[PDB]
Amino acid sequence: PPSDIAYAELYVADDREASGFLVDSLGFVPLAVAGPATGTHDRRSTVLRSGEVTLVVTQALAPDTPVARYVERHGDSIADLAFGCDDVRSCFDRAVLAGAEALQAPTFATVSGFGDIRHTLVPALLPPDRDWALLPAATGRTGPRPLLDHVAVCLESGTLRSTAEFYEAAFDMPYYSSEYIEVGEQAMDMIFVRNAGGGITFTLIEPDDTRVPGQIDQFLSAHDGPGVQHLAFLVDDIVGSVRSLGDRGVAFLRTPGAYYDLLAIEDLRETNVLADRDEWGYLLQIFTRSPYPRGTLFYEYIQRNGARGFGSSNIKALAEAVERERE
Ligand SMILES: O=C(O)[C@H](O)c1ccccc1
Ligand SMILES: [Co+2]
Repeated sequence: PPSDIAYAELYVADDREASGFLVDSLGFVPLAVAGPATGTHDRRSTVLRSGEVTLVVTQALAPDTPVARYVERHGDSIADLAFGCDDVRSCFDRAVLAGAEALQAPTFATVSGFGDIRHTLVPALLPPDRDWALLPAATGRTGPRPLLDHVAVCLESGTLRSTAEFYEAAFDMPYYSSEYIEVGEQAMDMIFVRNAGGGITFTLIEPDDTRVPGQIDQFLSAHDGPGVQHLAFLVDDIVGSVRSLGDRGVAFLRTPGAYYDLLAIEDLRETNVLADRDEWGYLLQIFTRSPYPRGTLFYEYIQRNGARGFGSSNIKALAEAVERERE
């Protein structure tokens, strides 16, 4: 089965705006591009990289193409979470066996997943379905950080268990941990799934329909269905990163000073970074505001100092920061 996430592909209405924020604010570097001059007539795509995180930003160049249809439905959104496989044929078979729809058969392959996401399957390197014109930066060595810590996915009520069962069977990503999180009168249920290697961690999040609609329901109506709510990037110095990023225009969600009174500490306070711990050490986390029109996808920065999993105290204070922002 898949060892790692190869890349995430963002479908967008305006790649100037979307890639501009990822490059000029977050610091991603363009590596390669595809478009009419490389034989890809219906869209322009750009591969961006930072450390080991690869994002592909893709914009339709004609109305009523699949990309254009996707973006009209969902807004700017992740449409593809690509898996790197030691043996693609084997990954594809195991996935179809588990009930994954065959969206394109091994010509590299594409299977379905939660909501209308795609999972392109690729050798564990740029996407294999299009031909790429390289930038000079593509020919140079990349840092080991940042790396993609986990992907958070919003699911419709009553689909959490069967989504998790699918990911266990299709991709060998079994249960890792679960949390039930309450904010005000709303709540959400989540399961973290993770493969044996630890290369792939998803947060599967469903809203609790026995409580009052909240931020997960809002995500689902804005995005118009299940989708990726956030990508989290693992960094060595989240305080430093949040300082430089803040300088390049990045808006992070704020936490009240109250939280810091309870809880180095002056550094976290200043940066609105959240701290929690597991049996093996601490983790620091922060969310950015969504930079997209519908207020859906956003980014997370995480630093692990020994922590292997996730802390229920950070999850709650993150979800509180999103609600303060939502209002
Ligand atoms: O970062 C995490 O622990 C996790 O993906 C998460 C999901 C939903 C709200 C807050 C946090
Ligand atoms: Co997260």
